Amino acid sequence: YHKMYRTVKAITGRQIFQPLHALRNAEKVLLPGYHPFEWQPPLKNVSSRTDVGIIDGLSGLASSVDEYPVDTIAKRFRYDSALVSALMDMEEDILEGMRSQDLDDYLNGPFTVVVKESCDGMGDVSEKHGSGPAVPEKAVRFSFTVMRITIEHGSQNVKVFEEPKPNSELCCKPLCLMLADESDHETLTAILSPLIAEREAMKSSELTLEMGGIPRTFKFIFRGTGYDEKLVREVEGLEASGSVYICTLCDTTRLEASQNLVFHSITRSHAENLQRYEVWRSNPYHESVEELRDRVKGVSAKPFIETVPSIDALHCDIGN
Amino acid sequence: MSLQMVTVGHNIALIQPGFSLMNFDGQVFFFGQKGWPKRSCPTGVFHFDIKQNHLKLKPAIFSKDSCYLPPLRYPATCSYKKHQYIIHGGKTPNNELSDKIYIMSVACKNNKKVTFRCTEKDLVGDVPEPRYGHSIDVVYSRGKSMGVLFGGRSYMPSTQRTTEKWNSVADCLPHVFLIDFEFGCATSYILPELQDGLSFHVSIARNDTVYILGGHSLASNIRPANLYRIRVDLPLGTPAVNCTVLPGGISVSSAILTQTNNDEFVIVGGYQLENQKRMVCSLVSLGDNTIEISEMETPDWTSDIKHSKIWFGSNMGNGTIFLGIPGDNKQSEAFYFYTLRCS
Amino acid sequence: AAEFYKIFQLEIGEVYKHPNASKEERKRWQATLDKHLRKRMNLKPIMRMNGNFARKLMTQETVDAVCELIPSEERHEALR
Ligand SMILES: [Ca+2]
Ligand SMILES: [Zn+2]
Repeated sequence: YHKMYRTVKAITGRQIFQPLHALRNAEKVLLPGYHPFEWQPPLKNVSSRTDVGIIDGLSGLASSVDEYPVDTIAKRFRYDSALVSALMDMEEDILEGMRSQDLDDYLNGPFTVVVKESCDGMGDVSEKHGSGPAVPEKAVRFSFTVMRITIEHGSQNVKVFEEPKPNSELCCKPLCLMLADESDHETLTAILSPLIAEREAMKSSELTLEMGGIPRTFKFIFRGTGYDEKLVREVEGLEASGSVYICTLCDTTRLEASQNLVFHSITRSHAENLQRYEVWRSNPYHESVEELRDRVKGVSAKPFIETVPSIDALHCDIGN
Repeated sequence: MSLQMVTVGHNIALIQPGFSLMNFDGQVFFFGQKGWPKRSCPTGVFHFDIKQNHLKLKPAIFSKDSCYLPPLRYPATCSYKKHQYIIHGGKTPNNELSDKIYIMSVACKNNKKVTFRCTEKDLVGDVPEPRYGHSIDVVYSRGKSMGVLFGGRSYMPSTQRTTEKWNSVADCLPHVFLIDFEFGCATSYILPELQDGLSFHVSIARNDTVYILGGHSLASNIRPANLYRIRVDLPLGTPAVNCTVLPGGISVSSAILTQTNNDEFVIVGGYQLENQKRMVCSLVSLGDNTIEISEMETPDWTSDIKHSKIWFGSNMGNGTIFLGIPGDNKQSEAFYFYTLRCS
Repeated sequence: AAEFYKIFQLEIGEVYKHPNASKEERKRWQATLDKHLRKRMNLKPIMRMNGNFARKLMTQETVDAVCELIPSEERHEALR
């Protein structure tokens, strides 16, 4: 861009393109940590500062010689700041959507925003030379997408903004990038737990933002659909590879899955996974390993992400 | 001072820094794996057997009434007197701390197979906060056996935690706790002779005293060359705890304890500074009321040990110490494991 | 540069005094050389060597870092 700007200026005489420092100054309007926002009620264990930007993804993890060795690099945004920036980037879009439905403009009803959470690891990313720990040649990305924004009008609920192309690269807004391995569980939990804490805090609060000259309040609902089967199993419970238990939505075993396969019902959740893990760890009924596994229905770990029990269409097509 | 290289089977990706090795009736077992339990070993314990310098990990089944406990990544080791084994707290693989207590025991043993019995107990009274890196040990005073606890490292309290510093740790309170295993009780005791915290230290048992020496204090980022001797008696009323500062202590943190002979323990490994490693060995000769730390000849290390940054290990019990060196990048098999013999 | 890398691998073990060696010993030599190279000169271990690796390995700091792992001094001066 600098070469283009320099040559265009040199030839035409005028200044058609803007300089790099001007672009950098205009950049800060869109990046997280520029707009003032207030939470009501205040988020639990989340600071109220409105100037937080690119913070280390390690979340102040210990890196001394006497404790668990860390060999990852991670940079991430605060969830609330990222969502504030995402909402303000589509400020004119939200105004246009509210206008097109024959509603008001300065209406300050509580917006019900649904956000899809997507996380997928990668492979074959080359490690650089240079200062840093022995960071493995794998990367894991965490990103969020904004599907629908609704405001409460009258008695029913009216829609404002729907993503036209949800599966595009122009709406998968990044949230946390760590260059680690998804096979490892300790580092994954260590880097990803603060984001889950922020999400849980935001699940029970409201955000006030000066939206186009009139203050409006937001409420958020989250859905973690953008995971593949291996990550779902490695996060919210059931053992990896291929077990006797297969589906992530029901307690159906492989044999009766092959037998009936037409009559079922979705049963699994996250609270049920936590209760089943507690049952597995305590063994109140004094059962052996096999009958305890049959009682616990396959979960043998502590889940830490509330993943919506859904199916991923892309990997479904690939496997099928 | 024998240094023998040991090979490992198809479970090398299952040992991580911070494990713990327990010795039951001359048999050494394993605990504290990497990752959650798999379908191959739903329990988490293993048959840590070395024959001809080859390591094989066979699963070991728990009892019917035992509790299937998560892998603690940094527990506290205790050896009660019927021969049991006690672990307290630590990090789960999801990186949350636990304030719970577990006691190891053998429910039944048959030919070439062993079944464990892990029990669940709840502490009432002055319950210690969840932590890791601490040390626990038991004393036998006036015919009464009762365990003592010391502070370590823990996360910031639930009032000053922020997500930006979610994983920042702070040393626990200097308080010294007394644990009554047979009843599940604990009464806090604050002693003016202990003002600063202490983490990753070694605990040595005796008839009525515990010798805590070395360790790392995070507040001042220093490793004191101190040595505290805590003498506890068991009268009819409340217990009396006395801490006395002794001269001649060494400055080592995250060291390894071994019991070679009666009234004779050896210290090897650890870190002196953040970028420095403990290249020497200390032989602690206990007595009735006397402690004399002397420097014995340095065992013949290899280049890989002398040039590495990290080592970790636990106690075999039978005069052997199992320490490992990080092999190489994941890209031999990411870990090199050695064994060490002390007479 | 590849030939010098092999020279360093055989020198960090003093093969001039041990004419016979097994595969495991050479693998250990590879691992320790890669580890020290990373530690000191900040070079990652790679399977197909580039030209940047050649230019960085062809420095005096390279023989310094390799030689402090060699117990003898005659090998030190020879490599230097
Ligand atoms: Ca993928
Ligand atoms: Zn199903």
